Amino acid sequence: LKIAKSAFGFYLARRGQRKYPFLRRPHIKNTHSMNPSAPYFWSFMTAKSQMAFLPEENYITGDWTGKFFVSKRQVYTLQHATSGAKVRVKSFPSIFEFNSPSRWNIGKEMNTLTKPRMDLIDEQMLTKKQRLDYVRAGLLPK
Amino acid sequence: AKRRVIVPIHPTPNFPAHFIKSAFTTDPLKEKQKARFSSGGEAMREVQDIPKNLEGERSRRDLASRGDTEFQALVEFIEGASYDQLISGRRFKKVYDVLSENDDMFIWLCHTAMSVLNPGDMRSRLIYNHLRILAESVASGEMTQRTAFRFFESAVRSPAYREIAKRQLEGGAATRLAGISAAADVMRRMGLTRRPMSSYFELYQRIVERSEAMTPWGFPPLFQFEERLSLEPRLKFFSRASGHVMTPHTTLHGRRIFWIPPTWNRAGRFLGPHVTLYPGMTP
Amino acid sequence: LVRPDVPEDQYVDSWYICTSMTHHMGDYRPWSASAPPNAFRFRPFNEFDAKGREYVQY
Amino acid sequence: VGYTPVNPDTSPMVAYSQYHWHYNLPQGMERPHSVNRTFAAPFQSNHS
Amino acid sequence: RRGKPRPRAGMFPDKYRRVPMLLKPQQGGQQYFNHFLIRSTNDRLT
Amino acid sequence: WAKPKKRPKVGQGFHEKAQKWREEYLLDRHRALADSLRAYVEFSTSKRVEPWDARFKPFDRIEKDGVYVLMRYMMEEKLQLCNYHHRPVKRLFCNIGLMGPQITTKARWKPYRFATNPAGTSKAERMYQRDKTVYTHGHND
Amino acid sequence: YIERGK
Amino acid sequence: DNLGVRRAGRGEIDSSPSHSGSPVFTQAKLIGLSGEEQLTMCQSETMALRLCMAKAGKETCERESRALDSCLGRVGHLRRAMSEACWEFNDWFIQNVSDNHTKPFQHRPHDWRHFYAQEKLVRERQQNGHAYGRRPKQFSFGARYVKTDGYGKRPRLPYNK
RNA sequence: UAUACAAUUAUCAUAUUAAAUUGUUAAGUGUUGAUUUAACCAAUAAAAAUAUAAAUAAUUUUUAUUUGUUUUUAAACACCAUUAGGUAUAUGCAAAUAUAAAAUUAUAGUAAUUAUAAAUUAUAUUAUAUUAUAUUUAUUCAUAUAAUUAAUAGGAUAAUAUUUGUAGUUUUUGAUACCAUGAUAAGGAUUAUAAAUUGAAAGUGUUAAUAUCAUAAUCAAAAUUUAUUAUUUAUAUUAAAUAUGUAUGUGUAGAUAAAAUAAGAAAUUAAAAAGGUAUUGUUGCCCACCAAUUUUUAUAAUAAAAAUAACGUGCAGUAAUUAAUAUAUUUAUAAAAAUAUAUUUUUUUUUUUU
Ligand SMILES: [Mg+2]
Ligand SMILES: [Mg+2]
Ligand SMILES: [Mg+2]
Ligand SMILES: [Mg+2]
Ligand SMILES: [Mg+2]
Ligand SMILES: [Mg+2]
Ligand SMILES: [Mg+2]
Ligand SMILES: [Mg+2]
Ligand SMILES: [Mg+2]
Ligand SMILES: [Mg+2]
Ligand SMILES: [Mg+2]
Ligand SMILES: [Mg+2]
Repeated sequence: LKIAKSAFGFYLARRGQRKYPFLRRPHIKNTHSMNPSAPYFWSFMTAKSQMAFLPEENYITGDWTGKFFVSKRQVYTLQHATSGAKVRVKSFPSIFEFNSPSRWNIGKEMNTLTKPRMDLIDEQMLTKKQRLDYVRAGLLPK
Repeated sequence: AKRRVIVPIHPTPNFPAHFIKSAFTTDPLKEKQKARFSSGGEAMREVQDIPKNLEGERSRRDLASRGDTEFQALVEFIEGASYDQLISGRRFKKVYDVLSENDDMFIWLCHTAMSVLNPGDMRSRLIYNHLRILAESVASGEMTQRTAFRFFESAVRSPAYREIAKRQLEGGAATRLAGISAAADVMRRMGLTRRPMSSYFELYQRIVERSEAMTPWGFPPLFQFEERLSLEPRLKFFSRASGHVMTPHTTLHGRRIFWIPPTWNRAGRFLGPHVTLYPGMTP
Repeated sequence: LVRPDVPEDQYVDSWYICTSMTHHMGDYRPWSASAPPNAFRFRPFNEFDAKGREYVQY
Repeated sequence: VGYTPVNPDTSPMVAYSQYHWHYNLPQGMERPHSVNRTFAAPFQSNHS
Repeated sequence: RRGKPRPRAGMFPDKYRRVPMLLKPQQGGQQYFNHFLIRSTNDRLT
Repeated sequence: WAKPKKRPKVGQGFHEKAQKWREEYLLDRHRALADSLRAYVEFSTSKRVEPWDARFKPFDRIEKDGVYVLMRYMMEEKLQLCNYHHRPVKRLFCNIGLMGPQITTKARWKPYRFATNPAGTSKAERMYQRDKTVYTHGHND
Repeated sequence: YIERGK
Repeated sequence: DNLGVRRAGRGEIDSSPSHSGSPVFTQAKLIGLSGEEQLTMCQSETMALRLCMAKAGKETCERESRALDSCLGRVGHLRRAMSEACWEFNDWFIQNVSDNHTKPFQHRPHDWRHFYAQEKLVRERQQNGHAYGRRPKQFSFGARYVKTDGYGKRPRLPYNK
């Protein structure tokens, strides 16, 4: 890769813009996971049946010391709002916290409550060249 | 300069000395140049043209047991029509060379016949013997053609030659029959050809072809015979020899006789010469 | 012809070399040895071509 | 050529070389081997 | 092709190179040959 | 294949900015969601333009004859209950059976986005005058 | 041409 | 195979025959195929036909165009003949004339220096064997009539100065 | 330190038997104005044609005579300077390649040589037949993450093993996040039709002798800046792994892509002559001024000459970016440049009365 954002920058090649078979791209990057729909609200990026049980990740499975963030496929439950306990999720740069609890979240997965690609951009994680290219696309002011 | 270094390979039970100096080079400005060729037992004998010097009982056994090579060549070329062989351009080339082998002597004799005004009476045993001896000396390589020719024209004939020539010739050009009859006679009496007729035929034929040429019986003295610089084999005088956007890249793809067949290291997509991609239906 | 004209069962498409070779080194049997004696257009049987044989049989 | 050596069974460039049997030769067994018959080992297990 | 001019039409191998010569053009109408032969012969006598 | 340049460090106080921005993006999304649900339901509940294309048959026919007779006397109540939404309208026509095989085959219907216009729509421009602040997938007025 | 030596 | 025959094939690099050392590159220009001075087969025809076209449009004469296309039909074979004969000339010229680029050029004045020398020598012995390569001073456009009595009005021999 | 040119043909400065010298011809006004030049500027434009014979050959002209410098512009061209002007071609002075010589340089003590020519160096409009580029369709192109690579060990139907439960820390250092040679890609431009392929060697991350900073590797659910990518465009539109909310705008700039192959397209081609101060050869060599120093002397703005490897100008030369070479005269940061003559150690272009 051109820039190494992780270790894998060293190991992987891009291969230009290369086509992969349908719904298998090596890296699952869900840009769409928060993509508003009123009519599809309960069917989009959620369980295919409402009679399914909540995933593994809503439960404490073993003897734990504690966790840092809960997984993002965990589904937001009335207790998430009510209990007033830390609810963290791993997003980038670091972690997203649900601080301001609402019932409107309930019954959806935190995938869906966390905007993956923010309209906010750090100018300090960008090279002067990259900043130029972000000004061309009409994102950054200059 | 980050100059690349190559460590010498020493001879090994599978990697003998000559294999090493020929297939491996320690100087890497000489890599990726091109292929070199060498010859082995028979192809070496062809290229080097080593005349066999005569020897003991085996060599005369094989001078007497030889038979007609003019014919054997012909047979071997023909034999390519056999079910288990192909017809070769090489086999043909060998036949051709044996048939057309008679230009060195036949050419010379053509010159003595047609290139000389007034070579005396060529039936007389004197001049006849001159010609005979010189011929046998052009064959068996004992003399240069040029030297034997200048020998022939400077040979001793008869006192006051020109002034006896004024009693026969006007412009000093004699008749050419005696010359050709003698020149055929000599090749017959000497053992020059295996089959008797060939001598006369060739000596005749080569003259008939030159008859049509502009200033036919004159020759530039430098090109007339062996000299440092020569004419191309087509122009020698009495000689016997007188898609499309991709086919750089298709260079292997027809029906190609090979020498070395290509190999998968050197050829990425080629399938081989025998292959038919677009076959028709045949009963 | 690139290679001798012989029933192709005698040839093998070489590995690693673009060329065919003979699966019996250099021996060659002519077409005549595939068919019965004096077989019309060397043929298992003279009456019909392959397809003719099939549908006659059917 | 490499730090990983060729494995002589799967490589045709070993198998079909001049030091082994080419695929166009006649493929029969070379010599028979009687090992177990000539000198036989008595059974002793590692486990009792 | 690529940033370079197209080859002239004659620089490609023949478009119909794989079609036999008896197909281009087809000589059909053989049925009539004999007919017209007789006809012409007849006319001569007339 | 060049060695990948190292990525610059993240930013100072950008963790706070990202937290806040996502936080109130979500808070905003609650009202965007509330509002688009309101819109979706308001659309389902309100009337639409007639789904059938009158340029073809059996629909071109004068409103006093044929299919329109069949509609005024037998189907009217139902057609109004479903508010001329194009899906239930087409289904009702299949179930009235007095047209029968024609509904899909001979009859033509307006395209999706036109059929979705509010009843009363006069100019075509209306398709583009609906609210873009709301996430209904064109199911909003 | 003048600068060619570099 | 091309060593010792220094001329290479034909239509090929170093195939050109030489005449007193300078190569023969004009062959087609000789037989008048493809030259500016090139021989023209039919003129009277083409002129006749052109006249016909220019005169009037009421009558159209294809008779002229028939005489002309006849003429052309012959011209083709004529030209192939001339070309063939010319290639035979190239062959003959190579055999019996050309030196194969082995003799010194005769075609530029310095090659003839010795000749000019012979002339300079003469003008020197006329001058009492003195001024070699010397020539009279060029005077003026009208030196004779612009000069007064007592000065040389015409250019003298160099020794005479 | 002494120790044997040539004398048949040798290019820079010591000439020598030679007939010349003298000729008064030509050309010039009608009228309203873009000539010459690659480009500038001054500003009437037309013109100067004739002489052979004869002169005897050699022996004391060498302080004698002689080798393109020239009055008159009130006459031009031309050249030089730039609108002002200069100059505009053998009456003074002036020996000088046409070879009499002994290795290069150098005023005749300097450095150790120099000079030289044919090997090699891709484009200068030479010819029918073996048969066609001027058609069609395209162009909004984005996607990577949460560190420990080092060894063997067999079980039922077996003539007997607790070997059920096999237990000896600790001296080495590279493929790593890091310098650490090799090897396969892509890229149509003239071996054609018959029984036949429209994909190439000149090398595109992962591979074998240079080590001497660091555990960075996917087992899910994740963060767009990257030249190198054919997406669904208006009757009906989210059900199983979770699967994309955005750009309706007169098929509309510039610029671009693809194809003669079971498809269907039909008429505007190339060959043959050429130079090297370099020597795997133009990314080659070289030239002067401009500093230090070394050394000889016949000390001219600032002595001359020879060694020489800095710095700074340039680009003089190798037919070399207005061809070079020699003489002459002028000019000047420096190679050098302008003009007047000769000349090829410069490459050639060729009417036997039209
Ligand atoms: Mg040449
Ligand atoms: Mg002298
Ligand atoms: Mg490589
Ligand atoms: Mg690991
Ligand atoms: Mg000194
Ligand atoms: Mg000095
Ligand atoms: Mg220069
Ligand atoms: Mg110059
Ligand atoms: Mg120059
Ligand atoms: Mg000069
Ligand atoms: Mg200067
Ligand atoms: Mg000068």
